[PDB]
Amino acid sequence: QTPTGIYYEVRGDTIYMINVTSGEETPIHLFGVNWFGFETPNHVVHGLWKRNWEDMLLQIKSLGFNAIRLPFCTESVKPGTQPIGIDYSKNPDLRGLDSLQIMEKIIKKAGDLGIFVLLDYHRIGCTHIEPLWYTEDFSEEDFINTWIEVAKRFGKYWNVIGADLKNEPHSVTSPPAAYTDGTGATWGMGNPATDWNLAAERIGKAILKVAPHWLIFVEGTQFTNPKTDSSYKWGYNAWWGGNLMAVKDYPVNLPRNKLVYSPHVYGPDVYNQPYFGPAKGFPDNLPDIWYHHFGYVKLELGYSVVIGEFGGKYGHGGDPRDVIWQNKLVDWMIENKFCDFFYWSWNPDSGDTGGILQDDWTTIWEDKYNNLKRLMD
Ligand SMILES: OC[C@H]1O[C@@H](O[C@H]2[C@H](O)[C@@H](O)[C@H](O)O[C@@H]2CO)[C@H](O)[C@@H](O)[C@@H]1O
Repeated sequence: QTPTGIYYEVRGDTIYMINVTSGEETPIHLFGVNWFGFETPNHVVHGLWKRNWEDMLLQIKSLGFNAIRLPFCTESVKPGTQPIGIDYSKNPDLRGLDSLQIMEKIIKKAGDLGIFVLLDYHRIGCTHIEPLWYTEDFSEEDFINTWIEVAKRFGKYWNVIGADLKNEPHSVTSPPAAYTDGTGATWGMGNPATDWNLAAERIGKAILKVAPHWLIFVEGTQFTNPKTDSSYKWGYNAWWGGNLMAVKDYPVNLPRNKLVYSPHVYGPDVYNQPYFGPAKGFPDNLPDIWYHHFGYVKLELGYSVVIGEFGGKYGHGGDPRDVIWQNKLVDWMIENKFCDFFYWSWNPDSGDTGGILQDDWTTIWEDKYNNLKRLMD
């Protein structure tokens, strides 16, 4: 069932797109990039002070990408939020539009270009990623209502493939405190106050009620439960939204044909993880770590796994080990058929990662892009 005539579904570990009108059904791949800004105080994708928004989408497509993960915050999706940081001289058709109208315009145009869009509820506020899907201030029912409103609106755009429920569930304290102190996300504690896996079924079910044709992207947490995390030597060193070690024993209960697990994984430019030390076997020790944290969900369990974020400076003003790290990760994704992904980020203005575009928001980093395009064939 679909309001657009397009229906998305997971068969095995492959995402398929169905056109109910022509009857066409083909598998699709997501060669994506994250274009952020709608989750920041700007309330609009960044770079429009230097580029025309349409030109940005065209350039993204020209490089072989066919998908964009679009992060947003609660404020950006409500009527009337004023965006800041747009050169209207370059973006005349954006004059007088609120953030919601600009998002609509961008998504509609991305569709004309054949670019898929994944909506990502990145932050409740607009300044940072919260560890849980609710705060002292904002309840879970508010979170879900925000999603319901977003789904009823954007569900009408054919190229929107679904929802990445919550960006990077994580913890702010250490374990074992973290598993019960209630300040962070968990998985398999059988505790509804902090179990992201239990939360995902709830949020996801609400969204599917209004957008049945959508896919539901579920990220990992940081820590899961002490049994799971302790059963692996690097079980306490997974990235925020990067721990899917608990999926085996605690699958997320959403229809199999709608669920997509979406882990995040980073390099040394983001955090100097202990396993990045050469004396620890870096980078040849990585495949097994990636396998344990999330790879097995696809390779062993057969689920669709779409890396939601990964990136780094690739040696440009950053830790030189990051070049090796990205080269190794892409090697591994290609070998193991992790064909769907979203790179962080299209934007060059990411403090610890830089992006595909250089600081001038116009030219790209050739070596970084040449490594990544191996995934695009
Ligand atoms: O996940 C992105 C996030 O990582 C933060 O570092 C964490 C890391 O995720 C975790 O695996 C490690 O064990 O602890 C560190 C410190 O919290 C990093 O600080 C953020 O900048 C980054 O966005």
